[PDB]
Amino acid sequence: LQSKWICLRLNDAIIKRHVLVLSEYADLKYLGFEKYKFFEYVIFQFCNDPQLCKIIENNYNYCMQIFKAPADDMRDIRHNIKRAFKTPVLGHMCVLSNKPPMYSFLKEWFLLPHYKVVSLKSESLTWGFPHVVVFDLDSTLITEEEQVEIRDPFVYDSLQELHEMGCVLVLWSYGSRDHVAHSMRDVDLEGYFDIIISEGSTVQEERSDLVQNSHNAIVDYNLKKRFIENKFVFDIHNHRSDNNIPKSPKIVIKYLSDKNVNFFKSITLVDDLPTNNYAYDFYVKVKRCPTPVQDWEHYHNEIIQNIMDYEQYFIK
Amino acid sequence: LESYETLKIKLALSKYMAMLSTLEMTQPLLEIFRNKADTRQIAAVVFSTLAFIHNRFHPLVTNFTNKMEFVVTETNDTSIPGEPILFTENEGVLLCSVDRPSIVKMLSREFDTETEVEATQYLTLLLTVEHAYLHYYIFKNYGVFEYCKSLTDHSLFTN
Repeated sequence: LQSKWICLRLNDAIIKRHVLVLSEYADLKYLGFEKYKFFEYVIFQFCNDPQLCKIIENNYNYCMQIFKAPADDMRDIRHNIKRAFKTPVLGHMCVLSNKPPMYSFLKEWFLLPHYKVVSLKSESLTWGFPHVVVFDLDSTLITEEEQVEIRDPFVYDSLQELHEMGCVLVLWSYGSRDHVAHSMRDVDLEGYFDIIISEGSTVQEERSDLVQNSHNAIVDYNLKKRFIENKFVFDIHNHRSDNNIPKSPKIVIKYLSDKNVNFFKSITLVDDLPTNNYAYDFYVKVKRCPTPVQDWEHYHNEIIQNIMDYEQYFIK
Repeated sequence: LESYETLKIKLALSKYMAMLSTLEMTQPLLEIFRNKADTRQIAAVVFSTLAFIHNRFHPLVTNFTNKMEFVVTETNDTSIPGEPILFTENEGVLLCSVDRPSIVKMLSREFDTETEVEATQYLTLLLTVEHAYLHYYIFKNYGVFEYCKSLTDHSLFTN
C-alpha cells in the first residue's frame, strides 16, 4: 500500500544531516527539554488523521513534509526525503533504544543509538562527500581458477579513476579470509580497496545462549590489512525456505563508520546474484566471468552514468 | 621528474605574487601587515587568496559571498594559537579574525638560505591562507561543532 509518511526538518538544528525515526510525532518527550535539537530530520508513520496534520501544522519551529511510500523500501524513503529537502548527501539515522520502530525496511540496516551520535568525527580521508561501492570476488573480477586473473586491465585504471572521483572502494566476499587475502596479494590490490571482508555467512540465526562480548581478530601483519571478524548474526528478517548470502547494508555501514565515514553521497552494489540486492540504491548485475573477457569499459561507463543520474536527479 | 613539479610549484607562486601585485600595494609585504589601520588591504588580500585557492581546486565556481567581515584582533586573549585566522558566525553572518602580532612574528622569524626572501614571506602567507581555506571549506559545507573539531584537528583533510 502507498504508505503515507510525515517528515520534519529543523531550521536551527544543532547538527546537520541526520535522521531520527519515531513511532509517532508526539515522541518528543523521549528527547524532552532542548535535547531534540540535536537531530535534523524526523520521520514517522502517518495514521491518516487530519487532526494530527493540524497538530503538526501548529509546530512553527519545524518544516512540514508529507509523502507516500508505495513499498516499505529504504531506497524510496531516501529518494523522497532527499528530493523534498534537495539535500545531495544523506546522513545517519537513529532510533530509540527503549521504543524502536519495527518497520521491515529497518531490518538488515544499520541503526545508530540516538545519544551516541554526538561523539563522532568527520574524518574520512576524502576531500568531500564520497560514494560507496563494493564488488564480488568470484565471476565478477576474479576467475574461479586457482590462479586469480584480472577481468580487465582497465579495472585498475578504473579504480584509480574512481579514486579521483572519491568513491569508496570496498571488497566483500564469502570465501576463506586467508585465501582471499592471498588473492589480493597475488592481484596486487593492496593500495586500492578501503575495507576487505569475506566469509559473510556468519549468521547462525542465534536466538539464545546469550553469547556476546567476545572479540578476537588475528590480523596477520604480512600485509597489515584489517582481518576483522564479522561478529554479527542478523539474518532474521523474514521467513523463507532457504536463506544465505545476507549481504546486508548494516555490515557495510559498520565497517564504513570504522573509518569515521558518516556522510556518503550514494551507494552501489556490484555483484552477480541479484539476491544480494535487497534494498541497495544501485545494483550492477555483472555478467559471470570465470575467464577474462576484458569488457570492463561498458560496466565502468555504466557506473559513471549512474553517478551522473544520481547527481542530476537530486542536485539539479 | 620532480623538476616539472617544482616548476609548477614556482608557477603557482608566480601567480600568487602577480595577483598580489595586481592589488597595487607598493608597500613591502611585511610593512602592509605592520599597519594595523590598513585592515582593508589585509582583508581584500585574504579574500582574494581564498577565492584563488577555491578556484585552483574548484575552478567551476568563480564568485563567492565576501559579506564576511574582517577584524584584526590585537588582544592576546582573543587570539587563538595555531589558527591566527578564525571564522565565527553572528546569527548567520560570518566574521574573520586576524592576529597581526602573530603575523609579524611569523614574517620576521628567520631568513633561511645558506628577491627570494620575498618568496619565503609569500609562501608563508600562502600556507596561512591554506589553513584558513581548509577549515572554512569545512564550515562552508557543514560546520557547527565539526568546524570546531576541525579547528581542534586540521589533519582530517589529510590530502
